[PDB]
Amino acid sequence: GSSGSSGQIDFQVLHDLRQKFPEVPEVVVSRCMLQNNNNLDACCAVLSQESTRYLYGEGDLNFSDDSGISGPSSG
Repeated sequence: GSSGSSGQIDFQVLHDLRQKFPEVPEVVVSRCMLQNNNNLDACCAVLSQESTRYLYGEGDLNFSDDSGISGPSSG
């Protein structure tokens, strides 16, 4: 039961995340923010649980289908 109205991605909020989750693909992150009406923690969390889903694999019972692979590997 969405009450508020969907806004526009919040970079400032993303950046903050980008730092916490730099490895994670922004494109993916966004899809998260756009879902959390652009949030920091609310995202960080989802990102924390999501990451693992994209990393070690598996996590939570939340459904999320989206293609995106990024292997930068620092060095």
